[PDB]
Amino acid sequence: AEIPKEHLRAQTNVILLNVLKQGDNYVYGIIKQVKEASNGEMELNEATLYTIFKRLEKDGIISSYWGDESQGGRRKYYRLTEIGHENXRLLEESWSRVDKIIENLEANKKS
Amino acid sequence: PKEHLRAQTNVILLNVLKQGDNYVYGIIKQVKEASNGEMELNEATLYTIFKRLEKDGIISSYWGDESQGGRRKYYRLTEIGHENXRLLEESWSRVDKIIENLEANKK
Repeated sequence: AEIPKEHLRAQTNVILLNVLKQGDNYVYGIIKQVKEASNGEMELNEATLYTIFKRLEKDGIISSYWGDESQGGRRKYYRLTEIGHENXRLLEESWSRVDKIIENLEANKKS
Repeated sequence: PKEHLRAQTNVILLNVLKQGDNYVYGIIKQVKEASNGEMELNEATLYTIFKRLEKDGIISSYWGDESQGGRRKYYRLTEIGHENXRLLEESWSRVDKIIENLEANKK
């Protein structure tokens, strides 16, 4: 009927960590880049991001800082911590094993 | 993260039932065999998860043949379940596409 929240949550978390793995980033840019990378199909919800980033920041996975004010407004940047980088590696390793397990489930059914 | 563990377990379980109807120990056995012994799912945990999935219409259950003595509860992926699996594939495929384009556009 619908995508379970645990998958939605995991998908958004995977997207965000890949974005911040590429570089420090801010909410407007993250939303725009993901929108562009999804050919318009994924417009992340701004309130949700502010929500996730405060959690991720309390768990030490990201840190934040203000950009320069030369142009009037300032961006709030987010940075992947060394903890966050280890977390990205753990996700990559574990999903990779899960994909192989599923591949092996099909192969073992061929029997 | 728990949501990833949770999602990972969920997709494994749905894939097992996509391969065929199965019972809790048979699923555990198959996952252990498919992971070279590395993933040994907890029998009480699955039992819990399957009761949730069943109340939510994603799987249904029925009793197996008792010719070898005891009673085994089998589970089947419902039509809702097959559609949920199709939605997971679609949405994760988009995530994979997004990530590939994020690197490609960076260059």
